[PDB]
Amino acid sequence: MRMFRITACVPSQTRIRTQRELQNTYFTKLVPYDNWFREQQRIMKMGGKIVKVELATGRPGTNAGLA
Amino acid sequence: SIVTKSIVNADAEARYLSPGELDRIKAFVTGGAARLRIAETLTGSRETIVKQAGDRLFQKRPDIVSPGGNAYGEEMTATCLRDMDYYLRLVTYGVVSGDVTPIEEIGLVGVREMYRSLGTPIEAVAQSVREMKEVASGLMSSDDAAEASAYFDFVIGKMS
Amino acid sequence: SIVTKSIVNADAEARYLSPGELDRIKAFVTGGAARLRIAETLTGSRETIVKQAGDRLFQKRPDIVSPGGNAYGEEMTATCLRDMDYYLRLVTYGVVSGDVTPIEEIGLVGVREMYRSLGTPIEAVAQSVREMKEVASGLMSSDDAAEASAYFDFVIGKMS
Amino acid sequence: SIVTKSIVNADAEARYLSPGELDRIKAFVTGGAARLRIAETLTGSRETIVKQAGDRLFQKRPDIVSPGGNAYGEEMTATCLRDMDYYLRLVTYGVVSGDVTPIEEIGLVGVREMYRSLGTPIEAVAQSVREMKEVASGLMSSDDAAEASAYFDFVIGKMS
Amino acid sequence: MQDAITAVINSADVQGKYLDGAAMDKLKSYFASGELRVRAASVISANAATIVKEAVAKSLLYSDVTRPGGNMYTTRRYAACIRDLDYYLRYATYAMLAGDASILDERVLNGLKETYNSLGVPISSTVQAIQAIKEVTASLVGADAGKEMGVYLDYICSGLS
Amino acid sequence: MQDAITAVINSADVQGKYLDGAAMDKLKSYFASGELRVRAASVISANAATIVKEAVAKSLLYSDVTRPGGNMYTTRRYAACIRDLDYYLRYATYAMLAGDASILDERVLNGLKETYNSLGVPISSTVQAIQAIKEVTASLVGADAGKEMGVYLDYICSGLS
Amino acid sequence: MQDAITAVINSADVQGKYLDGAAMDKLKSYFASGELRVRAASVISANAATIVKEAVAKSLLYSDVTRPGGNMYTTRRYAACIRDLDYYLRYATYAMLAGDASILDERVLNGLKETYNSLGVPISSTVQAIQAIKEVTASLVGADAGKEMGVYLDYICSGLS
Amino acid sequence: MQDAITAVINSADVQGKYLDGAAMDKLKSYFASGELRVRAASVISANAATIVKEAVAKSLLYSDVTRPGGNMYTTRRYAACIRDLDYYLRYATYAMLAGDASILDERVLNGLKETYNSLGVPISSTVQAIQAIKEVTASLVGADAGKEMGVYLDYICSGLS
Amino acid sequence: MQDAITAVINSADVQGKYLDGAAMDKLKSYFASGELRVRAASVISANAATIVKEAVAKSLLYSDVTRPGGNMYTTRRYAACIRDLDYYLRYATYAMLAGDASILDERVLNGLKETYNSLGVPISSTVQAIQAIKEVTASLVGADAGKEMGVYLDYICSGLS
Amino acid sequence: SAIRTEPEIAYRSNQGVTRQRQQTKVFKLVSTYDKVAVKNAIRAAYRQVFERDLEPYIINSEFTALESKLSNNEINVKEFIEGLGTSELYMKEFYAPYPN
Amino acid sequence: FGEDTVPYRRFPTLPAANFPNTERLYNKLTKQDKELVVPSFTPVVKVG
Ligand SMILES: *[C@@H](C)[C@H]1/C(=C/c2[nH]c(/C=C3N=C(/C=C4\NC(=O)C(CC)=C4C)C(C)=C\3CCC(=O)O)c(CCC(=O)O)c2C)NC(=O)[C@@H]1C
Ligand SMILES: *[C@@H](C)[C@H]1/C(=C/c2[nH]c(/C=C3N=C(/C=C4\NC(=O)C(CC)=C4C)C(C)=C\3CCC(=O)O)c(CCC(=O)O)c2C)NC(=O)[C@@H]1C
Ligand SMILES: *[C@H](C)[C@H]1/C(=C/c2[nH]c(/C=C3N=C(/C=C4\NC(=O)C(CC)=C4C)C(C)=C\3CCC(=O)O)c(CCC(=O)O)c2C)NC(=O)[C@@H]1C
Ligand SMILES: *[C@H](C)[C@H]1/C(=C/c2[nH]c(/C=C3N=C(/C=C4\NC(=O)C(CC)=C4C)C(C)=C\3CCC(=O)O)c(CCC(=O)O)c2C)NC(=O)[C@@H]1C
Ligand SMILES: *[C@H](C)[C@H]1/C(=C/c2[nH]c(/C=C3N=C(/C=C4\NC(=O)C(CC)=C4C)C(C)=C\3CCC(=O)O)c(CCC(=O)O)c2C)NC(=O)[C@@H]1C
Ligand SMILES: *[C@H](C)[C@H]1/C(=C/c2[nH]c(/C=C3N=C(/C=C4\NC(=O)C(CC)=C4C)C(C)=C\3CCC(=O)O)c(CCC(=O)O)c2C)NC(=O)[C@@H]1C
Ligand SMILES: *[C@H](C)[C@H]1/C(=C/c2[nH]c(/C=C3N=C(/C=C4\NC(=O)C(CC)=C4C)C(C)=C\3CCC(=O)O)c(CCC(=O)O)c2C)NC(=O)[C@@H]1C
Ligand SMILES: *[C@H](C)[C@H]1/C(=C/c2[nH]c(/C=C3N=C(/C=C4\NC(=O)C(CC)=C4C)C(C)=C\3CCC(=O)O)c(CCC(=O)O)c2C)NC(=O)[C@@H]1C
Ligand SMILES: *[C@H](C)[C@H]1/C(=C/c2[nH]c(/C=C3N=C(/C=C4\NC(=O)C(CC)=C4C)C(C)=C\3CCC(=O)O)c(CCC(=O)O)c2C)NC(=O)[C@@H]1C
Ligand SMILES: *[C@H](C)[C@H]1/C(=C/c2[nH]c(/C=C3N=C(/C=C4\NC(=O)C(CC)=C4C)C(C)=C\3CCC(=O)O)c(CCC(=O)O)c2C)NC(=O)[C@@H]1C
Repeated sequence: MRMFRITACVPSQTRIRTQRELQNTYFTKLVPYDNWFREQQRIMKMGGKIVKVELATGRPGTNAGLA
Repeated sequence: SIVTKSIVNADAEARYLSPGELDRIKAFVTGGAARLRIAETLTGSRETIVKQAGDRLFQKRPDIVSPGGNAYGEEMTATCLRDMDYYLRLVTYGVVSGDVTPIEEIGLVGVREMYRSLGTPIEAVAQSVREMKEVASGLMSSDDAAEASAYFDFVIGKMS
Repeated sequence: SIVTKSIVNADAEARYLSPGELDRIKAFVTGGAARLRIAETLTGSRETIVKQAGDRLFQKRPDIVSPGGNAYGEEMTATCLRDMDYYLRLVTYGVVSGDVTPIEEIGLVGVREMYRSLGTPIEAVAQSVREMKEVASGLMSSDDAAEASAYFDFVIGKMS
Repeated sequence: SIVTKSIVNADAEARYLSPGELDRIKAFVTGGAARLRIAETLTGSRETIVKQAGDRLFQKRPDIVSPGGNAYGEEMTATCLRDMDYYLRLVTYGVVSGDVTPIEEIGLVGVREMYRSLGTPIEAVAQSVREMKEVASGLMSSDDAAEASAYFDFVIGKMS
Repeated sequence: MQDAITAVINSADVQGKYLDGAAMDKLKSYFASGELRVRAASVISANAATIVKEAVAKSLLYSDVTRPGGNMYTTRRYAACIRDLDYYLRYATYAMLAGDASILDERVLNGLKETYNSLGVPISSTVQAIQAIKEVTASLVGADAGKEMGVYLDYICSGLS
Repeated sequence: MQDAITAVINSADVQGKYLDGAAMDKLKSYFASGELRVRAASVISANAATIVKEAVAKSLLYSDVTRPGGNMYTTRRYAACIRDLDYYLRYATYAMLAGDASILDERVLNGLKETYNSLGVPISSTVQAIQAIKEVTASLVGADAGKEMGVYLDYICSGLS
Repeated sequence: MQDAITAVINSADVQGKYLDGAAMDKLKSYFASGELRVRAASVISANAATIVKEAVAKSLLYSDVTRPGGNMYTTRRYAACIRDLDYYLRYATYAMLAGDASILDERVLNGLKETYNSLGVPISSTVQAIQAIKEVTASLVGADAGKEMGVYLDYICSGLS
Repeated sequence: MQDAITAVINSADVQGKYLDGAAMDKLKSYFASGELRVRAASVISANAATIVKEAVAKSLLYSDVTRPGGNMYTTRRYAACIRDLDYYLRYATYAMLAGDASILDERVLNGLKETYNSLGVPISSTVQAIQAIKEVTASLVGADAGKEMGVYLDYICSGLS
Repeated sequence: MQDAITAVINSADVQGKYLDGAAMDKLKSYFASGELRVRAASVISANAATIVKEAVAKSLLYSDVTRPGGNMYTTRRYAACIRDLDYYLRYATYAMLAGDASILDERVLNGLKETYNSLGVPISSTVQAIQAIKEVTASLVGADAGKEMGVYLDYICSGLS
Repeated sequence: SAIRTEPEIAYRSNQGVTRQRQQTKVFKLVSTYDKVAVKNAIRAAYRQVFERDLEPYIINSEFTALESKLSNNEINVKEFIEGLGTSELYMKEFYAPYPN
Repeated sequence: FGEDTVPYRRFPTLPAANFPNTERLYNKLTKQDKELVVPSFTPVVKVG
């Protein structure tokens, strides 16, 4: 379905959480294409740095058959 | 191990392994001699225990060894003996460790999927483990029998 | 019903039926005559179909009726046959409706729970359904054989 | 209590309690005798504990009972002793339960907000609990002193 | 929910029997309906926005309903009314292509009267909207297809009232 | 939710009084019963599936409920009933281990009758199934532990009736 | 995660053989060390915050790290350092109690280096703080337990490096 | 929510007319009151905590609610009352600054009755605390600002009743 | 309604069995308590007007309810409070004599909540008045016999909550 | 004050917000190495999303691919929750039989 | 809930009526009834 895999480092800017937090502070996930824009907007607004992103699944510029 | 389970729980709660768990670890480490001794007992008598367990299981469920059943062939029966040997060794591992984490990480997670892919009657396997537990309880002495029976019927319930 | 199936699939996206769904509804409504015909052809042979299928399965897997077995008793043999009859009614329902939705909603969902609770072998019941399908294909017309074997195949694969 | 915590964890996981949790419950039941002894000691020495605790606290922080302080008048001093009695009762509850859960659920959630609304020095309340711990440790056995001092330190840290 | 086909299937199954002659003739009647229903659904999917547009233009449009005080005032409430009409039209098409009102009364009548009352909605104005929907659908689908569509929309109106 | 210890503590707190002799006696009684409850819970955890299986077989098979028309018909409904019985067994074991029925009251009984009436399931058949589970559990655990489990199971039945 | 016990069990299980004399020797050696391990863990739990206090005081306080322009500047970053040192102390205690430094690998070092590089945390200053924590813990818990904690702390600092 | 100005706007727009002389007079009256409203709001924001503290002292402290078993027992619940009184005062200030008590029955009274009934909150005790806050704020801010604040707080009390 | 005897009889009749030893024991317990119940009932009947007098004096007099505009203003309304408190006392005496608080549910709490909510009667003020009644009656009939009266008045208060 | 009879004691023991607010567990997938913890979190996610354990409502688990991806750590628990939401079973259970 | 916590039942204090609505939602077992706990919020002021 032309998913995206992203590595993003999201710091904590308001709260000092006392339990382990690498799993959500520095993570690489697989994001669907439709939700990629919303996810990236959310990450930037939360203040994380998008270290890397790549179209792991799908083919670039597919004029048809992208699902 | 009991220490590993306590560490996991304390980490989940962001704790320092409170005295209610530290005393338990202390008691386990002090009493480990009995657990070790039960370990050598089961290791020494593994062959016989597996043999009577298989005998009782076949008596209760002869169909599994029947040609229609999975255990027929004199090699499927050997494979049942082998799986009982694995389960006995796992129970020994759990007894020496102090908790069921090695038990579930070796032979309980996905056991249903394994026995479905092999066609095996997992409930029959649970009955076989019950027979193994009864044989071991008869072979050992009371409190040791209950200590092993904790892991045994844990495996029984998980298999069921 | 394929009608309700495509209706639900379209409502998931909150839109009317697509050309593909409407075309398949066209085909189903047109072929409903042959579908109902296969309905009678399978509903008329219910006694012989189940008798032959169960009889063949009994020597396919003798463990079902072997001592200590799942259906060793006469009563449990009859109960296994009655399950065969239920599943044949469900396949008749599905073939008439043109969709596996009646199968799913009646006799497939949670069936693994059913047969683990009752200890019955899912692989054996799948083989029984396969015997039903073979006898039905033998005793019905060629095209009707494929049409009914599609839903027999679905139930066999899904349950198994 | 450990019983309620284990039940909550098991229900959240939708499973029966593990052998490790059952052994923990067994150890908790075994230590229940000593915990009951400590709780009975504190309950018997109740009025003493509050009296010397309040006296030592006022000696260390005379301003709170001085004019203009939160606890100047005799009624205000009685209200301090009432709060101290509340926290001693909570500590006895926690000692009985084997965990700080009753203390936290009764008089440690929003304690900072409540004392800020009342204009009470939270550090002064912490010193009061410290004085209570000193009195109890003085009039209690050494090991039971540490057992109760665990809960006292929990309350003190919650105050701070 | 259910349609005619699933209705006959589960009516047989509850008694645990195969398909008797009554079920066979019911299925034959539904199959005979068949292509007529599918054609009506296709034409409705063609002019989906149309029927709602001219239904509004006929009944609600240019009135106190769309005037101040009326519930149609403001573009937000206007578009909400249009969205409601689109819901009603899609459910009508689904119920038509299925043959039963189970889809509607499971996805429409459940709490709809009370929610519209909480919003102070005009039940009469809504009913008139579904009516205009009915005539606009009939004028594009024919006589019998339009009649069955109107029957389903009338069931919707009765549930709404 | 609250075990016996927490119930005693909360009652004493609500009276605003320390743990007197009666509360200490109750806590000592619970401590004495703790080993029994632990062993019974371990046994029931070992034989949970078998208990429900045997109770269903001896109470709720080859009857109208299992037959079409009964609410246990079809794999879906039969699995729902089996899961209901498993829930009853597990929560009764929880109540036995905690020495109090508050967990059943807030996690089981609340809305149980309402949902059963909504879905039309046989409350009487459920009660009989709970009975059969009671005898199976009593046989597996023993006499006194059996009675301790049975009191909570009968409480579940009384609430559900 | 694996302790000495789990390491021995895994070494046996990879060969798929029951425990033997060497396994018993390893298990009894760990049991002998368990007393010291538990005592050191209990003392560190009792005074963990203090240990971080002296470590930060003697390692980073009154330096460029805490001064403006340093990554320990601002209360948020200071609290982040305090919490990170708490992390390191707690996980070092976990590793000491277990007897194996695998919890540090799969729960601390897993992405810690990359996270520090991305956020700008100074690895050298972190290592110095780790050494200070090791020194304080050794002086506080004695010689044998001091070395036991220090080996895991050096493991963490090397993994950071 | 609606204020004194949008209230006039909606009052005109329901009939759809423009803003006539009466509307301008109402807007000018609100603008005249705006100075007092802003001053009272600023003072109330400055002395919010002290106002609720004094009202609690003169209306709730040293009573059955605060005594053990009482609803004000269990310091979490005391903080909950402090927060609830803060909410009431802040939303009363919102209503006074707006000139219309629509926010009070939208963002405040919505579900409050059932909330307190479910939680067993003493409704009359909360009402009395609200009049205590009203008296304290009236004394703090004066006669006219106190007039408006008391009007809105008593509207909240009537909603609770 | 119901009492202790009727409760035992209904408990036996629901399962249709005769009276076993437990039922006779419960009846004997009630008969033993009967002398105390009759004593308390006669005393409360003799001093009914007084009890409400001091309850009103120490719970409601000289307060917002009695002040002009208060719900207890307007002497007809004061007499209504006197009559309502007398009703509560009489029906609490009924419940005490019967041993079962079902007469309160089916003859006092039936619609009383809705009555007070529609009438603007302060529920918490009424509860405080009933508590004062409980204290006065407890002091009048002793601690033991007053315990039952307190239990039933508390039942009334909880139902009115 | 007063005697605090048993009805009042039982009522006041459960007075404010129900104790379920604190008597619960939160499943944070701290590390994917613990396969047992991952499985427990997945089962809890199923329970939260569907209100029930999905044994009597599925022919077979269709979320096996999502479980494998989560255990491999290529998606987070939020992605798992989104996948569970965008499931045929969810629309069957809570979307199909109810209005919008 | 973040990127790692499974969602759990919440007990929000605000906004208004959200606590009672969630309470009514969560105090009923699955499929208990078909009614709507919160069909919509009747606005106090109606625009136009
Ligand atoms: C001296 C020891 C310190 C001190 C205490 C102090 N407290 C109050 C008043 C109250 N204390 C409480 C506390 C609690 N209520 C609970 O339910 C709980 C446990 C669950 C606690 C801890 C409350 C509610 C009050 C006020 C209401 C009431 O008393 O019933 C006072 C008097 C305050 C006043 O001005 O009225 C005092 C003096 N104050 C100090 O300065 C010392 C540090
Ligand atoms: C001297 C003139 C006589 C007298 C009067 C007296 N009255 C009270 C107490 C109260 N009087 C009322 C009366 C009313 N409340 C109303 O709403 C109306 C409508 C106008 C009336 C007439 C009330 C309600 C009370 C009690 C409550 C309150 O005062 O707020 C007293 C005091 C009695 C006591 O015990 O407090 C007295 C002295 N008493 C006499 O003996 C004179 C004949
Ligand atoms: C302090 C002596 C040094 C220092 C530290 C520092 N760290 C952060 C932020 C984070 N630190 C971590 C690390 C962990 N989280 C964990 O859960 C664990 C394993 C269990 C570790 C090792 C993380 C994840 C963060 C970011 C997320 C968070 O804080 O929750 C900061 C703040 C950086 C910022 O501004 O965001 C600081 C200052 N910095 C120094 O200069 C010291 C050498
Ligand atoms: C015997 C009473 C029951 C039974 C067992 C049975 N198992 C197999 C084959 C295999 N078993 C495994 C795996 C395991 N067995 C274990 O005990 C464990 C320890 C954790 C594991 C992982 C595997 C992988 C196989 C097949 C390959 C292999 O043996 O290495 C058989 C043979 C099946 C066949 O057709 O080959 C049998 C008979 N089956 C029953 O019906 C009894 C109830
Ligand atoms: C026969 C091909 C296989 C087999 C069957 C078998 N089944 C049972 C018992 C039951 N089977 C069911 C299943 C259903 N009942 C229904 O109404 C439907 C829904 C349409 C289904 C799927 C049930 C409910 C039972 C028990 C109760 C009842 O009979 O109504 C048995 C006997 C179990 C017993 O212990 O009594 C058997 C033998 N067994 C095989 O080995 C074949 C592969
Ligand atoms: C004129 C600048 C442009 C234009 C206008 C146009 N509008 C309509 C019809 C309607 N317009 C509205 C709009 C509103 N009603 C409201 O209450 C609100 C907010 C107060 C709005 C925005 C409505 C409701 C209608 C329908 C009739 C009615 O009001 O009752 C038409 C005619 C449409 C028709 O088919 O009759 C036209 C032409 N068209 C343009 O091209 C201009 C750019
Ligand atoms: C328009 C045809 C008529 C009308 C109605 C009207 N509706 C709303 C608002 C809503 N309508 C619904 C109804 C549904 N939603 C569904 O999902 C379903 C089934 C698919 C139905 C029937 C809902 C839920 C709302 C509120 C939420 C939303 O906006 O989507 C309004 C606006 C009310 C408001 O207070 O703003 C109106 C006016 N009014 C007429 O005059 C027409 C006859
Ligand atoms: C079995 C002994 C009887 C039986 C059971 C049955 N129940 C349902 C459906 C539901 N049962 C419940 C009850 C609970 N769910 C819980 O999580 C708990 C908390 C402790 C309880 C008490 C609920 C909520 C449902 C509906 C949701 C669900 O998916 O299960 C069914 C199926 C009903 C249906 O229409 O699907 C059945 C069959 N039925 C009998 O005939 C037995 C007597
Ligand atoms: C305090 C003087 C009185 C009292 C109150 C009390 N309330 C709660 C809990 C809640 N209060 C609310 C109310 C609101 N939330 C809102 O957003 C609004 C808008 C202003 C209101 C009115 C809610 C929702 C709750 C529950 C949720 C939560 O508490 O977070 C408590 C504590 C309940 C508990 O168990 O913690 C208390 C004590 N009780 C009294 O006895 C006083 C008369
Ligand atoms: C079997 C032929 C060989 C084998 C398999 C094996 N795989 C894993 C673990 C994983 N496999 C996958 C792959 C997928 N997950 C998916 O969802 C899909 C797409 C639909 C694929 C292809 C993943 C992601 C994992 C890790 C997470 C998980 O558990 O799924 C293991 C276990 C590894 C471990 O240590 O846990 C094994 C054993 N092993 C062999 O020896 C065969 C040659």
